[PDB]
Amino acid sequence: GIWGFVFTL
Amino acid sequence: IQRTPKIQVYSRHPAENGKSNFLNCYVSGFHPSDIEVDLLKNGERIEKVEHSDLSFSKDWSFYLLYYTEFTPTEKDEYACRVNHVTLSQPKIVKWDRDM
Amino acid sequence: GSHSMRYFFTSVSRPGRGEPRFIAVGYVDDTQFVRFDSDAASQRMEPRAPWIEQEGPEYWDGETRKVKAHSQTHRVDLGTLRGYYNQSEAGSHTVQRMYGCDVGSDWRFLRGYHQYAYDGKDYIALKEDLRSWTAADMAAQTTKHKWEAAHVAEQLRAYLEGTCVEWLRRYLENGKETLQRTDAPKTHMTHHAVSDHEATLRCWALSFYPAEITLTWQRDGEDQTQDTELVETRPAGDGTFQKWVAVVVPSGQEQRYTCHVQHEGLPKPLTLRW
Repeated sequence: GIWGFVFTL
Repeated sequence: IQRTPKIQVYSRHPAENGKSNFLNCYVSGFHPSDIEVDLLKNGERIEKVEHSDLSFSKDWSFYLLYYTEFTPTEKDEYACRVNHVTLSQPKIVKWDRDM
Repeated sequence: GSHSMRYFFTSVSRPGRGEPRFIAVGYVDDTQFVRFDSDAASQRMEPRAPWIEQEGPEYWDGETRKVKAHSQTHRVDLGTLRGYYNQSEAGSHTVQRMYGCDVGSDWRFLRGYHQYAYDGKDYIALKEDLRSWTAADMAAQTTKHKWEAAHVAEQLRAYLEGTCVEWLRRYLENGKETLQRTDAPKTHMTHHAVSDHEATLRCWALSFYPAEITLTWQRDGEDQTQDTELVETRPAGDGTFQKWVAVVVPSGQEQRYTCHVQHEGLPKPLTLRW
């Protein structure tokens, strides 16, 4: 299962 | 950056004349990801060719597997042709059943 | 042995018109089990292994939602990075991201990682302690400060140490018939005459899984690397892998040379001789 909370650069 | 692709052409299974098999063209070590790969039968491009989903290695260089069904014979010559920004002319690698 | 779950994400911008091409793939060890392609018709995270099809619609709805959020984050990143590096809108550029976790033979957390590249070069990466960042240049250093402010590392670490390992464990169970199976290499040796004086011995390893393997040549029980050739391990296309190693020898001296094969699927290393 992939990460649920990605952040922009 | 621009890294030129390494190429291996080979069968999925041990090659025997007259027996169904798969012809692979594995392209790796390249960047950027845009690339043109064709499998050739006697110089002419094979039409139903599939390929894996784009992935990459630890050093960020991309790799792809192109493959199609084929039946090895003694007369027919098989090859893979790769074009990429790092290449002036398309690179052609002949299939050699011993490699 | 040890196991890993890793996800690979690539976004390539298309200057002339439209959103970037976005491709996401997931692996358990050397087996791809999901994909997402922005150019595909479904616009869904799709199965690429039989054992993940066991998952119900809530899984695919959740993965699809998450991978689309990844897609849009990379879209925004590409624009940000273009500003950071003062590039024009005329060119195509790439962001790559890889993350995931390793577990040991005890299936418990061993190692986690998260790294990011722009145009094929290191940009920012999580350090092995999962608490700090490695910024390759001053542009990445801005991202580092931003992410330190927003405590990104803490939430990422919760995923890599916790959620990631729990998924891997779950996948390893449901897929045990293939994921927990080691396929030992099928080996043989071929002989090729170059001239009346010189011959090539080629040592083959076929149909093995996982991809990790070592092939070495020895002469009279001592290692030999000179006059040898070793191809990169390559996918067979059916989920297994192939490799060979060749040595050039004087015709008639073939028996001096032995091929040695190490693989997880082998209780003891194999020795081949012509």
